[PDB]
Amino acid sequence: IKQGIREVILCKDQDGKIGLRLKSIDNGIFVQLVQANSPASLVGLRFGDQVLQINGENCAGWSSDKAHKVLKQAFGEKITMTIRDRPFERTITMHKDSTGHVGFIFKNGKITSIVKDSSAARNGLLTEHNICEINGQNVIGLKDSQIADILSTSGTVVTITIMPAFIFEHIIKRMAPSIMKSLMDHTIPEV
Repeated sequence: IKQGIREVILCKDQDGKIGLRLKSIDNGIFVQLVQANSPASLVGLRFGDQVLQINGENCAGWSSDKAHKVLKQAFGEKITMTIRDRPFERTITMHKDSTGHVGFIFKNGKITSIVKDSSAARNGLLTEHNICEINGQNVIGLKDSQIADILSTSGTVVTITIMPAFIFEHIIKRMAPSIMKSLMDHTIPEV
């Protein structure tokens, strides 16, 4: 999680899309969805990012409807956003044991117990937290088995980005669980 605010400059693709759904949370506006191979993914927008400004207008107190409406009426060529990086999330670094374990159990992407004497224990991994990313790859909507796969195939250092479940459940409300699987950008980012 970066250490403050950043400007991103966006360009609507040939279809007039940027690849973003936005959600109103606590009178802010947050990224609910970044579509793979969209403008929003290329400029590096992430699930859980806060949008402070759009073309230098403040998002404070906007409905999710009005943020979507504002995006629809921009002059395409150039859209500026002011982003606060994943404010509801934290990142935790862990080291696998010789058995290739970090030392937790999860269900539907939600950590449910921490294994005693593990790197997860030693690093204060919390339960009731949804897994948002692993080694910087978004894993939201993947099956549990595929998250377990990504962890199997990671090297011995594992970085997990987590979010309190209450907050996660409030952000994804009114997103189809199959759009989560289908269209949430799970790619490693491009250089």
